Amino acid sequence: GQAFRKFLPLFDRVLVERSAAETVTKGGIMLPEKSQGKVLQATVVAVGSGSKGKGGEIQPVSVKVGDKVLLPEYGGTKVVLDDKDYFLFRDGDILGKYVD
Amino acid sequence: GQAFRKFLPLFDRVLVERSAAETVTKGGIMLPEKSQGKVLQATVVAVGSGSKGKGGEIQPVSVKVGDKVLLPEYGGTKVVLDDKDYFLFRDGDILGKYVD
Amino acid sequence: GQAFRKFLPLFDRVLVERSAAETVTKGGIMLPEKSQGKVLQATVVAVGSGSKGKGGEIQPVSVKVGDKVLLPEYGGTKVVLDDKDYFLFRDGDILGKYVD
Amino acid sequence: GQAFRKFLPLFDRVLVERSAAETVTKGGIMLPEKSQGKVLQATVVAVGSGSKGKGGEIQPVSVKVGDKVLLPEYGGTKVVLDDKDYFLFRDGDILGKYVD
Amino acid sequence: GQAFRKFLPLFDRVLVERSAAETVTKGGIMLPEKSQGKVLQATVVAVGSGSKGKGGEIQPVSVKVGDKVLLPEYGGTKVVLDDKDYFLFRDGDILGKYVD
Amino acid sequence: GQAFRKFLPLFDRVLVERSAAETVTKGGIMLPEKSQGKVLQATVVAVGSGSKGKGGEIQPVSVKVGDKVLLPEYGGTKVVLDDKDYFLFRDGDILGKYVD
Amino acid sequence: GQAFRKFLPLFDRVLVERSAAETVTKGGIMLPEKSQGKVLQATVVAVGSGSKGKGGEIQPVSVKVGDKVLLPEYGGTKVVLDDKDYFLFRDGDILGKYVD
Repeated sequence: GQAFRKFLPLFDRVLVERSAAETVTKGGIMLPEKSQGKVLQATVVAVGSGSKGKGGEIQPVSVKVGDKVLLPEYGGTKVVLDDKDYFLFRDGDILGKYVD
Repeated sequence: GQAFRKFLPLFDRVLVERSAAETVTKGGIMLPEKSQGKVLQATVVAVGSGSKGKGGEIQPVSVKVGDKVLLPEYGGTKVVLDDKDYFLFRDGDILGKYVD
Repeated sequence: GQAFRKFLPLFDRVLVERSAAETVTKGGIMLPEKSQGKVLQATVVAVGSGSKGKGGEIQPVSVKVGDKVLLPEYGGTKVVLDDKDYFLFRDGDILGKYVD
Repeated sequence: GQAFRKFLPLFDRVLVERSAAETVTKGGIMLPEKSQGKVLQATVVAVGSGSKGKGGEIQPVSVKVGDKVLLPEYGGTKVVLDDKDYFLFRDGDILGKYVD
Repeated sequence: GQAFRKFLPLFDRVLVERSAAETVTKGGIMLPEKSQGKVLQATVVAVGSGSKGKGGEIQPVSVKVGDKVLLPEYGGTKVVLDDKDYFLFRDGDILGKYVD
Repeated sequence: GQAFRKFLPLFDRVLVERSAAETVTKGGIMLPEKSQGKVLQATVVAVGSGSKGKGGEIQPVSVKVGDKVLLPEYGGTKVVLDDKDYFLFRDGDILGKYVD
Repeated sequence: GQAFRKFLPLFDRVLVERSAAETVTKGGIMLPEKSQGKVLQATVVAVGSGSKGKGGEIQPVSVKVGDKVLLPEYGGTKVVLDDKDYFLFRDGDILGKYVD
């Protein structure tokens, strides 16, 4: 399980950081902070060792550090690292990843 | 798991695009946009790698990209790709496919 | 899994059509349409490939196309095929079949 | 699975017919129809093939046609056969049988 | 499965009879019938064949006919045999037995 | 399964007796009876034979008679033995034991 | 399972002690006691023997005594040891550990 800055998620949990919100539109129209909701696009920055549901060895999570993923609407857990914001999810809560 | 335009669903989720709504009736009578509800007919455009419930290898989803399927009434997840609309479902949520 | 007119249910779902409602009584007394509720007698016209709960091969549904079955009170899903009405159930929701 | 008059329950369901209600007492005192509730004593008249929870073959129900059983208070499903009344239960819902 | 007077519980159910309520106290003070609640002490008079959760043979219930057991507060089912009163429980609902 | 005075818990249930409540403080200040809530410290006095979840033999409970344990806040069952008070818990409900 | 001062958790529960709350800010501004909520950072001081879900031997908890862990928002159980405060959690409730 790849770690992060003095942190390591346990079991299948994955720690991600949300992408920056869109401040302006294509033509230059700029949006208020209270709008635009929450960003569902994130980057995987830490992965846990894996689950223990299957007997024997450990099954690693499908994602890896450095992947761009689409988060679900709800289910994240707020984590504060070096005054910055990160979100801890479960492995199965991730909707999908942007292959590129 | 067949991908899509810079996207790939995780586990058994399938990404589809709903068919266009019926604007006019057979005799030419046109319908207002607020009507007709939501289209339950979709086309499978992305499939995930598969579930992990069974021990060992991966069980692929029953559908494939290019299939015309009937969606359930509720259960989809809204996804935005290149400003266009797509819906992420589970593999078992699909009611059936139009064999042709 | 036996199909139907450009349709095929997925997994253990079975597509049936309900029998016609009774319009008149034995002595000729005829009933209003709003009465008689919904018909619980149906004919199996489409069967899915089967469930995947058991490891290995596929376990087919117990019913076959052409069987007269008794539907449960609730649990069906409305499907429209060639402007006609059909109902999709689960394999285990069927109460029983008329052996004849 | 022993059948009935043009009927056969599916899986572990058992079709029974409730015993006739007690109209009079031992000394001749007669009871109104609206009283006496519902009879919990029934006779097994149809049994299904069996469940499929255990892998491999089919496990038949513990009861057989012709057994006098004690029904639970709630859980039955009303079935109409030749204008007569029968009740479909699950195999595990039967409280016990009168051995004689 | 040891039976009772023309009765036999099915699966892990156990039929017991509650002990007689305490009418008087040690010093002779008598208690009203509406008081004293319900007796949690019973005697096992019928045991079922056993459950079927484990594959293969049948696992018999831990209790036997003639055991003095402590019933749970709620969970019993009322049964009437020869105008007398008995209670049907599950095997796991019994809190314990008085070894003597 | 080590028993108690004419009693034996069934399955994984464990019978304990709560410790005496604290009547006075270190400096001599005494507390009213209605206070101090309920004592979570208990002594294991009876253990059942064990659960049957695992196939084959019986796996005994982790505690033994004579162990000082910390009870959970809620989940106990009141038992009266020789006019004295005991509490029946499940094996997994015990929070921990005081090793000494 | 490593113990603590006359205490040992049973099964997969882990006993931890929360870190001291932040009284002052970096620049010297002090915070009231009623503020600052509850500390989610703790140190593992006791670990149980392990779970019994897997057949055979015992699977030990992933954490060890002396680890700095991040607690979940809710789910702990208050324990009093030598007049000091500790919290009992489950093994899977721990969000992650600070690797260092």
